[PDB]
Amino acid sequence: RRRQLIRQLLERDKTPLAILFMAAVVGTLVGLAAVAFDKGVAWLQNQRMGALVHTADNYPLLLTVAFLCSAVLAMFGYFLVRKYAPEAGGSGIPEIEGALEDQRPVRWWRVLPVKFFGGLGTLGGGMVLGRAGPTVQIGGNIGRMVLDIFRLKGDEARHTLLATGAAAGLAAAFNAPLAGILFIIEEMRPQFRYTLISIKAVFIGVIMSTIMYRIFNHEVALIDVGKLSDAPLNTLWLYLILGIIFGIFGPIFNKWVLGMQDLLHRVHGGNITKWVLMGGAIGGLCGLLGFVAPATSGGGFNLIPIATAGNFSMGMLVFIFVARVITTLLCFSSGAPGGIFAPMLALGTVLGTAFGMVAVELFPQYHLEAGTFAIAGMGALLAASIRAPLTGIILVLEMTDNYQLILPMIITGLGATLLAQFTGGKPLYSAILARTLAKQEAEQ
Amino acid sequence: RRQLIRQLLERDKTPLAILFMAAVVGTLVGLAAVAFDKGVAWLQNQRMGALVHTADNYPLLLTVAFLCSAVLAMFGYFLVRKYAPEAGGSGIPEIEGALEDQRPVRWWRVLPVKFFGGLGTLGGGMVLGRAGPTVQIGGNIGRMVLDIFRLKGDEARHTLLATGAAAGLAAAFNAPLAGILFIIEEMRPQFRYTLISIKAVFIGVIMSTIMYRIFNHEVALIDVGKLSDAPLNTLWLYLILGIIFGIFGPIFNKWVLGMQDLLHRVHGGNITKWVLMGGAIGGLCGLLGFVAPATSGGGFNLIPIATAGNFSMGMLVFIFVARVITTLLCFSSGAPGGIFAPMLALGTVLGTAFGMVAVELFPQYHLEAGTFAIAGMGALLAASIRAPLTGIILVLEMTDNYQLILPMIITGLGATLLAQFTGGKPLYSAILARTLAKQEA
Amino acid sequence: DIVLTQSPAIMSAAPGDKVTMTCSASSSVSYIHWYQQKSGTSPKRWIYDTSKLTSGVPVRFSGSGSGTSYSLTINTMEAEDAATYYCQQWSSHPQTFGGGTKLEILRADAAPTVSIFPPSSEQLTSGGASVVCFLNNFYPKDINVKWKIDGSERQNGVLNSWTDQDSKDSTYSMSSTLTLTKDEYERHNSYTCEATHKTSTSPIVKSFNRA
Amino acid sequence: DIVLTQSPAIMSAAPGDKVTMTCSASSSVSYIHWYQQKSGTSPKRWIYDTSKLTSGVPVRFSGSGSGTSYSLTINTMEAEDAATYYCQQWSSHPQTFGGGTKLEILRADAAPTVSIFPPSSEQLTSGGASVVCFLNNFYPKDINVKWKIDGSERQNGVLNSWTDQDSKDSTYSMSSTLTLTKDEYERHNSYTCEATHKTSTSPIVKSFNRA
Amino acid sequence: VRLLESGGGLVQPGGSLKLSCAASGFDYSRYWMSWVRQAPGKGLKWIGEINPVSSTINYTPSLKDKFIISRDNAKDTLYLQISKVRSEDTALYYCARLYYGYGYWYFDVWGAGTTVTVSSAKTTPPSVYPLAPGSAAAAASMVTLGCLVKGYFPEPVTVTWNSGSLAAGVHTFPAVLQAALYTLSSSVTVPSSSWPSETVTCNVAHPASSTKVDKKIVPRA
Amino acid sequence: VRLLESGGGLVQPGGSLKLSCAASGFDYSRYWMSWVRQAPGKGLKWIGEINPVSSTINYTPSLKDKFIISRDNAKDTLYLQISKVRSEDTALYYCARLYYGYGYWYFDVWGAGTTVTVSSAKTTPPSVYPLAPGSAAAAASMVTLGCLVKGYFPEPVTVTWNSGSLAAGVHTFPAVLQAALYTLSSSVTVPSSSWPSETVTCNVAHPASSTKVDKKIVPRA
Repeated sequence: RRRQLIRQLLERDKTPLAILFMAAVVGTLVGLAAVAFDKGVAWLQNQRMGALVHTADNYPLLLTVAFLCSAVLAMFGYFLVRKYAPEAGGSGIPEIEGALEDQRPVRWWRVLPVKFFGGLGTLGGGMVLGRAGPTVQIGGNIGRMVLDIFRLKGDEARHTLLATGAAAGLAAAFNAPLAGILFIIEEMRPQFRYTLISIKAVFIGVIMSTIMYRIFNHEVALIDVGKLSDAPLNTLWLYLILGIIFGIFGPIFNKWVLGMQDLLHRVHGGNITKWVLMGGAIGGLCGLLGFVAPATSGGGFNLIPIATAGNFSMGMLVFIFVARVITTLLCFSSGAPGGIFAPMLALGTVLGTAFGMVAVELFPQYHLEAGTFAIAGMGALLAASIRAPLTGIILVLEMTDNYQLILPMIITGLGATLLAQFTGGKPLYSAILARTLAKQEAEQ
Repeated sequence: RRQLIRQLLERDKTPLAILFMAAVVGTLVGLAAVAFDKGVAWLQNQRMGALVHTADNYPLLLTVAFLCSAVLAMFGYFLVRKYAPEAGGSGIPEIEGALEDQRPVRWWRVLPVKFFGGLGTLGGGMVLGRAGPTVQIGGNIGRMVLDIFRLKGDEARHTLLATGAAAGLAAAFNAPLAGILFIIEEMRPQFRYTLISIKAVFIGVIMSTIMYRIFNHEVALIDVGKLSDAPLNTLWLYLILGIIFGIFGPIFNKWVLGMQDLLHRVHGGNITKWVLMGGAIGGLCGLLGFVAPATSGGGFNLIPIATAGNFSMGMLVFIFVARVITTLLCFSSGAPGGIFAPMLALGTVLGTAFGMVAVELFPQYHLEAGTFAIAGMGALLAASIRAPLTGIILVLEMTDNYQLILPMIITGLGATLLAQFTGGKPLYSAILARTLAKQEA
Repeated sequence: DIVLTQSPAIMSAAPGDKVTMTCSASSSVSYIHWYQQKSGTSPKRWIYDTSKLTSGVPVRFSGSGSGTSYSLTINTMEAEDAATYYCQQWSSHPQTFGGGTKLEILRADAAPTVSIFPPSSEQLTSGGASVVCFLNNFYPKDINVKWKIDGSERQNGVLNSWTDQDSKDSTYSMSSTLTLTKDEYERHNSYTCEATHKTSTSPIVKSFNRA
Repeated sequence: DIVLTQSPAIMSAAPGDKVTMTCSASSSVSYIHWYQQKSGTSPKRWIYDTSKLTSGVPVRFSGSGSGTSYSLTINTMEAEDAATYYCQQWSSHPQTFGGGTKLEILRADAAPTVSIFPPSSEQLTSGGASVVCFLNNFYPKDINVKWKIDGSERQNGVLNSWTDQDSKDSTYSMSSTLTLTKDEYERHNSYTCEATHKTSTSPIVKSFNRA
Repeated sequence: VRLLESGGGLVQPGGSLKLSCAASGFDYSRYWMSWVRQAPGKGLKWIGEINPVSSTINYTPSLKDKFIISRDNAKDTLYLQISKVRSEDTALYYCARLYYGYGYWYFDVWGAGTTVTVSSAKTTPPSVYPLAPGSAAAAASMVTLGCLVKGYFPEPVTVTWNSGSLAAGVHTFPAVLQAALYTLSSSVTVPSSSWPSETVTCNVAHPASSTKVDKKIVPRA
Repeated sequence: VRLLESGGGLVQPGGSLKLSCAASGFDYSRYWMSWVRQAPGKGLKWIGEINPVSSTINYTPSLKDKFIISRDNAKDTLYLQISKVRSEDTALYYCARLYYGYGYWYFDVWGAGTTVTVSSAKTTPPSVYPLAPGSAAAAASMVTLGCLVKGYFPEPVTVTWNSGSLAAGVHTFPAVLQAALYTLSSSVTVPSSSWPSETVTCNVAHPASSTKVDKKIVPRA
């Protein structure tokens, strides 16, 4: 068989020029779109504000206009999904993860509009959902869409354009090219069998996707925490322990995200109305909290920098943590079109900080600075739950730019994935495509 | 399908034992990775303490230089040829191939021969990196623990062996991320699913890295401070630099292989005429390492110096040409030493050169050569060895200028592209091919 | 070194008016900028990269163009947008600035508020005789002043300076100042200033006397 | 908070000689440090984390220990190791410090080079009248002066100050100044100074006469 | 975030002067500094830049060492050395902090500026005389004070009232040359209920002569 | 990396002085700074430490505002505010940069130090007196000199011979405080060939009283 290898080696990394020029166009597109979704969600969350500022004086009128303005968006959200593509609901990656293994479909003619405008309304309303997966999925579909258009054959031009697309997606969502490429080659890919995916294409994809972003959002970052302090060697063990904490909690959260999916399902029994209704219900509760207590609502970013700086009293943190687990569980387990990736970055950040503070003074000799453990634990949930430490770390890194902390970030992240496996956790994203890919049969 | 649901729900469950091993392996590849680093130092140093001791007399100096070097080189090639002709060359291909069960992992042999061998080939100061040399000491250390505690399965095998190669490249550049990425992008079986435990590889790298840090904290390998940023209307200049590397990447790939043939004659496999031509080149290194330091040695020393723009354009061109040659000589001559690092040094020099031309051909971009240096520092690792993703994440960890990440990719990928588009090949695979093919024909 | 040339070196417009000005290059420049220099204040980056407003720059603004001809627009100009606009490019080298465009506002009439001041004691103790006369916040700018030392229309020793249109209100100002040999003043006893401006047929006049 | 107790309070050794001193912890400690403090000079960090030599510390230097007892050691102690070492910890907050250990040089038994001076005129011209008697260079440090104003031992008015081991000859020194008054002085002629040391089986007198 | 330049003043034809530009409000290092000038009545003309480390100092098509830009990140100060001065080299010297959008650079934040007068004239501090009303209390609610500044060189002088605290309703007129010296005055409408019930000082400044003349407006006896 | 500290002095018991540390040679941020103090020939004690973002300050166990440590990362200076100054506070205050290897922090680089003298005694200039051989001496090849500095307060004075050039064979004695007043002497030995040959001048100094005196030793009558 080695008589085969020698042949392959000498042939390695020769991807069809055409598959390439396409990863490039796909990228450019997933980019332009990735931006438009970003800009849109903004415009909305803003109007909603421009409307509270316009009812300033009257309070319960305010709280009402808040709730409704939100609820109305949420409804228009769930709806579009349920009435035109029940897949756009949930994160948005599993249906791509599975679409990679040819175990799910890529109906772009549908899911494009429904995931965009859908989430563009679910997020625009300000629910605890990220543009995370939502952009990934808009991604893949855009790839398949160009695939079909210029009609390209082969499993290579299929898996490729579809996988580069998902990546170019996660890239423009966090302006983190490396983390995108790494998400594919670590999570998205077929996690149980060699695949014909062109990594050189994926790159060109991410590259274009990222240029586009940069072209529209330069002069500012998503997260900015400035160069935090360094992390002494006799300090690393505290990151193993924080890594442990996430590892045990990672699975638990994984249950709640699935369970709540069942439980909440009753409350509408698949009925488009009682659903879209319970939709506007949660949606509204978001507008309301997004005002009465902003931390508990919205994506999560806003408060990231604020928590890393140590501006939230310990207590305040605990509240925000608990209040978030809940609101994130609600919005996501309730099949609303929106990611849970970002909200997890926000969750870890808060837990990490908390840990920080306890350490920051339980060991005055270490000269600790909570903010480090925040950066450490910011992709820790993305580790213990979704189980892709390598992508978590390289994501955090690109966003928080504190490479000095890289060692503690890993010892935490890995320390997590470890305790997670050691306690039965599972790739939250796979634990979804399972249930899904199952029920399709189960429904037989 | 129905199988899938089963697999998914079972994902990422690597045998606790395979893990606790990746951890010990790592600790070991670490301790060793360091000792090799410390050793090569001690030597390059004595050699100096000996020139300082013959200060006055010049041709006596130049001689003591050449010989002290040549003697090490000889003791180098020898050990290899007389006890493990595989320690010669980089050291990765025999691990790359060892991963596909197309080559062997004789650790009881290659450990001492690669260590002390290179610890003498590098200690003498030849244009060779501790790059692959450490990777290979790595893998072998994994297989060694594998055998010792005797673990079965293809997973317990491929894993400890692959984590080991990674923990290796990690302690060689103190770059954990780049190590993990080297495996999952270059080392791992390129054309067929494999049973490699990435969670293990990590634990491996982690331990390997702690060890390093425990012995080399308070200083970096490369330090270039926060360079300037890179404007969008500036990115195209990185595509063009990426093109330049892409065309040259294959060419260099030929020379590294060809020179391997050519130089082979000059000893015809004969342990003596080889070990002799060995001390020949080795000596030429001590000599140049003194008369013109840039042209010799690993390459690091001059990296920072070239990024700062301290070498006149001309001076760069010289150092480039002089380096292609000396790197080709030492590596194509089957001496036990990597060519990974020497390529980092090469790109850095080419990138800078490009820089300077740009730095003034476009006074309106407010350029700063040093950026293109960081950009092109892992550009050869891209156009030649073809692993842009590991190159980039390596440079990043070493030069810590994430701001430049976009230009670094547009260059790197821009290279791999022009390289493929011109027939280049994974220099490391283009070796295991030759190896594997000849080995039978 | 490109040479940028701006549309009207000076132009006038009534607020609410949509106002556009041009900046052209001898060669082809791209992504240019515009600075706003209000009177007696350093320029301020107003628009950059062809058409991007700096931060805090009224949306009523909006630059444009491409290649050799470019423009700055004020869909519905305002009284506060009165300044001189310099475009600049750095897509070539060295960078180059436009000659500017002075935007002037046209508004309702406004009569002067004349004032007269006695050649201060302190200035006297030195031999100077300064009869100051301030005629503020007026418009149009066209105005004529008259000096009278005891009924007689004096001419020499008289100097007057106009401030530039005001940033907020759009009115101009002036100060006529006649200076004598000290005793040149302390010899006659009555001073008058006669301002004559459109807003009135019959001159406004201020006066004071040595006593 | 831990109490570092440096074992030898003082000690002496000759150039080319192995020396060891200690640091006893009131509780557990880890990776202590040692600082060298050269008489009249700001503390220099030597060993750190129980052993590591700081970039410059002479190689003859090392030392270490652990658990609850560390130590400093010099293999062949040269001259340039004249000073005091303070073992500090910070493994447990708040960081504390040892009372230090004084590394004094052991050398040849030099005898006191006594020099007595008569009250400067100036001083005497303002009631002042002190009589400085120097006892420069000697070993060990056990020197004892004494004043006699005409065969009469005089202990009041006396002031003694000893210097630190001489960084160039490792010998000591001490100056006793005897202060009186003009009136009190102008009424006594013999003013002797007597040094009593090891080096001499009997008094190293010295004296002047007001005559 | 502010650039405050100084130095530039009066230099006789052919001689040379140094200009500074104290920076404050930002990381002066990391930023490329630049210079620009406005030769009276004419347009803006770039004079050269300088990168953070000083490893680059491009200039405008000038002369040998006409200009000599240089920084001192330690002091957070930019410099400019003009030598062999001539009438063409007489204007307001702006100090700027450079930046970019997509990539095409611009002058992000300009300082106030400094005026360099090339001329064999002489430095004369300004003379300030209060200008209160001529006892004609027929004063409407509002009443215009305003002091006069005459006999100074070179330009410019700066005038404020009550330290600019009294900002609204103030007019300072452009100076005019006086066959050797410059002159100008300022006026200040105000509520009669505020004067003389409160102080009224015109604060005159002449950077050239490093002179400061604060004249409290005295209602004539 | 150099650490300069100022502010040490004489204070009334009860008073309250402020010491400063001027840091030259390193990115002042990223660092921690702390004050350690050493009483008059006694052990070193840790006053306190303060990080970069000035968000963490710790002090050895002592009454609330017994100490106020602060840092201006805009002048790279470290300050120490001591209140209700007692007698214990009479010590030598050192500032140092904190750094480590493993994570068991050490006082990296120290600084010269500044003395805080806490007393109700009043500042007093020194009377410098010349110590020259006399009436019954016997000029042996080597000759011993020196001058006396009595009656001063506080510390310190600084004696040097021939303005420094004669820094060998010189013996300066630590001052003794008798009856709330200091006195010190310093002898120097030189070849009884170069004196009275050359001029052996002793340069005493007391910043306190602004007293500079270079007493020139000369042969007794």
